[PDB]
Amino acid sequence: CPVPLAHTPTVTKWFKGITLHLTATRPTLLTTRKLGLRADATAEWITGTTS
Amino acid sequence: FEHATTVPNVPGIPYKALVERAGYAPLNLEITVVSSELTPSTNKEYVTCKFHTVIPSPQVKCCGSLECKASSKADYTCRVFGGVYPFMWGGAQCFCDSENTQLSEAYVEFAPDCTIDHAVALKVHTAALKVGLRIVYGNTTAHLDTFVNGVTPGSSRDLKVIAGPISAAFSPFDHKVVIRKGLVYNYDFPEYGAMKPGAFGDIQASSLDATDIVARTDIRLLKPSVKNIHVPYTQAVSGYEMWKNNSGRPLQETAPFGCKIEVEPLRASNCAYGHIPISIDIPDAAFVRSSESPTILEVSCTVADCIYSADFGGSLTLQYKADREGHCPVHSHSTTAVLKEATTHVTATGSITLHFSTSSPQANFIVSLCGKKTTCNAECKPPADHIIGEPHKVDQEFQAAVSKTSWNWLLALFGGASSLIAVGLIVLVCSSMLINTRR
Repeated sequence: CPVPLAHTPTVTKWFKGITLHLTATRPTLLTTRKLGLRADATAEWITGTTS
Repeated sequence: FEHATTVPNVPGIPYKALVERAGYAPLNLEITVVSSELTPSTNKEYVTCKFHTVIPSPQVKCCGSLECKASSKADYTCRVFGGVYPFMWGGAQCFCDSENTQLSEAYVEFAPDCTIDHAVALKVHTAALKVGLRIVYGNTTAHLDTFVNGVTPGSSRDLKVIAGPISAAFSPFDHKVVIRKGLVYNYDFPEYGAMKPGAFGDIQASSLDATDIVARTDIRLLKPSVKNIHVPYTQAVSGYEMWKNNSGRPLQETAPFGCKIEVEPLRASNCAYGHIPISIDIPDAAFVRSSESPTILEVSCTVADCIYSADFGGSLTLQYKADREGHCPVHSHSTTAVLKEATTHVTATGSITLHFSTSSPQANFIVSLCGKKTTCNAECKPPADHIIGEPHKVDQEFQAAVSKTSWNWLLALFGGASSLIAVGLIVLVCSSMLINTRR
């Protein structure tokens, strides 16, 4: 089944941290995890323009 | 002849080592883990999905008793009720005005869609890390696959590669996991037979096609409290679906060390954790005698401007004097630095420029060319970009991360303090000597 690909997130890089600029018209499941010992599992249904 | 080395367990990173075959000219050796395949040991506990309640057509003995006999069906919970006097579309449907006993029946089976919508719970233990290796050494390259148990030789071509055990025991999967549609969730599912009504594991069986279905659903049948024939009943919301609504997110977004979880079989791909001990027997025909290879009489290291970073932000140059042309190996004996290049077609005399990466701002490492050794010493600066698209090609040691200048300042301040306590001892001695010398 085809699924959308919201406009590629414009990443902003800063000291030991990144700012994801986000733009989605419909609920988009942003999920991230740290590759460290702890996974720091994160998931958030992003909507609209945000960061 | 055999060689052995530890290897950082990071996918895609080409680790590099130099094999010093004694009187043979050294040979480059890059160990590259193409992929990793941490396969947990697993067994199917039970299949489960949305239980499809089946209330079979009621049975009626309009003027006599009905047995509430048992049956093997999952949560088979039939009960008998009197005075039913049920009406069908055609009208009354019983022999008697009063003594009409009615048997109501209910049981559950897997819904038809369960063939896809099912999930399987599995206990998992003692996961063994499999790995794909690509080995390049000298003019020869080879690719291999090996279970990193430290026992099995996943030999291929001529490389007698043996690997493991893992420097750290790890598995992303906890001992209880559930697989669904290729997704997987760590979850303390209830044991087989432990069906709880309204929670995950509502209905269970060893196979989805099996008739050997066991279930607990709190199914209860009420009196046919209406003139139209019916079999009113209630039950707990399919615990499986209730779970789905609140399952938590899958391990693909929760497994640590970046390992990408995959199914069929349940396994963890590209895990990045600890280090891998590696030993490699290589056929001596792959090397050459030191007199056949070139060798360098004189060499020196001058480091260009360099950046300590995950990428090859450092660059160095070496002047060399050699007996003849040929491909000398080049490598960094120091653990905190790795060269991008691994071979150089050395001329009789000239210089080479090499790219390297380092995690220590002090570019203080010993480079080697054709086995000769040369010390490099430079101050690398931090990169201008905070984040890059590549993992660090080298780890860092805090003892090595102290800069030559910061290290000098620290040792100078503690040197001062230590000199003041030394002066303390000096004067505590001389104060005794002042008395004892002129008593």
